[PDB]
Amino acid sequence: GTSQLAELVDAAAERLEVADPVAAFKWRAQLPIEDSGRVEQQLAKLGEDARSQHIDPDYVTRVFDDQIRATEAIEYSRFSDWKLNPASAPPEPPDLSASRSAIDSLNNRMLSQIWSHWSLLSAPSCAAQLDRAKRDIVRSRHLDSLYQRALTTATQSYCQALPPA
Amino acid sequence: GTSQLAELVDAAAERLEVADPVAAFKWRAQLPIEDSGRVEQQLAKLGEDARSQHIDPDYVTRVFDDQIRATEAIEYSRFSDWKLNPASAPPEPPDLSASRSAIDSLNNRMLSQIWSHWSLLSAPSCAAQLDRAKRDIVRSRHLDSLYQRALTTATQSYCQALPPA
Ligand SMILES: N[C@@H](Cc1c[nH]c2ccccc12)C(=O)O
Ligand SMILES: N[C@@H](Cc1c[nH]c2ccccc12)C(=O)O
Repeated sequence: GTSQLAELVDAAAERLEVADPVAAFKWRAQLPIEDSGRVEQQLAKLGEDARSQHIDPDYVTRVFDDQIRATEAIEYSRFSDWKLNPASAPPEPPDLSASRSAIDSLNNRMLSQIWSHWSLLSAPSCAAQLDRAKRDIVRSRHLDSLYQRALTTATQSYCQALPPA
Repeated sequence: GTSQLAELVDAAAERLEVADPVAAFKWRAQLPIEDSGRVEQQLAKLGEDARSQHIDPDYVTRVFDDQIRATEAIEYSRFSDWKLNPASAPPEPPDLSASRSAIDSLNNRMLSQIWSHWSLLSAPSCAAQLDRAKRDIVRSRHLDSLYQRALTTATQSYCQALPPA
C-alpha cells in the first residue's frame, strides 16, 4: 500500500515545513524572504552535489528551484498573515542556522532518492506513483490547503526525468 | 440606511484595491513590496498634509500605517499566489505612476472625511457606525475574504480618535 516515491515526497514535504520556522525567524530578524544571490548559490551547490552523486544536475536544478519557489510562497503567505495580525507571529522561532541544517540533511535525502528511483522518475508510471505519494503524504503529514498547493509546485517537474543514453 | 463613515471606509477600501495593480506591477518590474525608506517618506508627507488640513497628525500617522500594512499584506498574498502559479500574474498591469496618482487622490479623500467626521470618529457611537460601514462596503465592493481581513486591519484605529481640548 505504498508508493516508491513516498520517501522522496515525504522529504520534500518535510523541507517545505521548514518554511514556517524560517519565515518566523526572518520576520523577527527583519530578513528578506527572497535573496536571489543566496538562491543562486544554493542552486549552484546543489548542482555540484548532483554531479558528485551522479545525478543529472540540470534536473536537480529545476526540481530544487520548484522546491525553493514553493518554500518562498509559504513564507510570503505567512508574512501576509502577520501583517494583518502581528500578534500571531511566533515570538521565539528556532535558530535560522538549525533550520538550514535541517534543510541540508533533507536536500541529501532528496538527492539520494532521486538517484535511487531514477528509473521510476523517468518512466511513464511516475505521474501515477507521484499522485499516490502526494495523497499519502498530505494525509500522513496533515497538510493544509496552502502546503498542498506548495507540495504540487515543488513536485511538478519530478516526472520529466529522462532516461539515460 | 447609511453610515456617516461609509465614504471614508469606501475610500479606504478603494485604496486597498490598488494593492492588486501595484503588486502586479512590482512582480513584473522586480520591485520590493516593502521599502521602509519609502513608507517613512509617505507617512511623513501624510503627517504634513494632516497639519496643514488641521487634523491630528499622530492619528493620521497611525491610521495610515494600518492602511499601508493592510496593503502590504495583500501584496504579499499575491506574491505567494504567483510563486505557486506564475502564469496567473497579470502580464500588463497599469503603470505604477497611475496607481500612485490614484492613491494620492484617495489619501486626500480619506483625510477630508477624517476632518469632517472627527466628532463621530471620536464619539462612543463610532465602533457601531464603522461596523455598519464596513459591512456595507464589503457588500457594495464584493470584497473577498482577504480584502475583508485587510479592511479590518486598515480601519482598526479609526475609533480611537480623541475629542479636542
Ligand atoms: N519580497 C521581499 C519581502 C521581504 C520580506 N522581508 C524583508 C525584509 C527586507 C526587505 C524585503 C523583505 C524579499 O523577498 O526580500
Ligand atoms: N519582503 C520583500 C519581498 C519582495 C518582493 N519583491 C522583491 C524584490 C526584491 C527584493 C525583495 C522583494 C520586500 O518587501 O521587498
